[PDB]
Amino acid sequence: EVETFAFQAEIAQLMSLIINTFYSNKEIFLRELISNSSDALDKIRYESLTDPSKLDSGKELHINLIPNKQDRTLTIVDTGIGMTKADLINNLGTIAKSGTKAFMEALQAGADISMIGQFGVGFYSAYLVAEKVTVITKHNDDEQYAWESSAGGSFTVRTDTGEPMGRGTKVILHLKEDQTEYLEERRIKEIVKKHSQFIGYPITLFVEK
Ligand SMILES: Cc1cn(-c2cc3c(c(CC(C)C)c2)C(=O)NCC3)c2c1C(=O)CC(C)(C)C2
Repeated sequence: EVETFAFQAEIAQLMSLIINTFYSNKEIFLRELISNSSDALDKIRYESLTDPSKLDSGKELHINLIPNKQDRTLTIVDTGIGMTKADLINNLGTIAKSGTKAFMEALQAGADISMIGQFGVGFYSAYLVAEKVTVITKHNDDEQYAWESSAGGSFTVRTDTGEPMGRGTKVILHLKEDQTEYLEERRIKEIVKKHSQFIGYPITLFVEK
């Protein structure tokens, strides 16, 4: 069963701005997604200090970058806290409402698209390079879910039928035809070195066979 939801008015407006604005510095999408993954990892690591059983679903705390030239997809895998059904539909969207409003007010006031992370809505920078984003997530307190959006004001949430994750999040970016440079080993290495060199978790770039 697939449930369809409309994005909050402010979010739909932000997504339209990210997709239609001419902005060449698209590489910032990777540091934003890596930062979300890093925050999820910080969360589970902190929680595990008072409750060690929170790591029964996996002890390894890492980030995996998986480019796929055949499928034209860039996958970001983390073994972070994951997201519940409530996080995907209500909680993160509620927090994102105030952040989006502030970011759009700042953009009008002279700020550029790269400052998106300061407003906590960095996830949506994925739409600078992706036509569709799929989020596979598993939190200790919930089942495995699949969130998906090609923008256009709506998103879908379904219980994931695929391979079990244990704990964490998989962000699958179905890249735009002209954004294939983000599938190149050399380009990903350069972006990670320039923007994510001090992330406190191992970042493993999966080389294509
Ligand atoms: C804000 C925001 C932030 N993120 C987001 C995106 C991600 C993660 C998190 C949680 C950590 C920051 C603790 C949040 C995460 O756990 N891993 C990478 C993807 C999303 C949003 C959304 O509005 C849509 C969403 C729920 C599909 C994803």
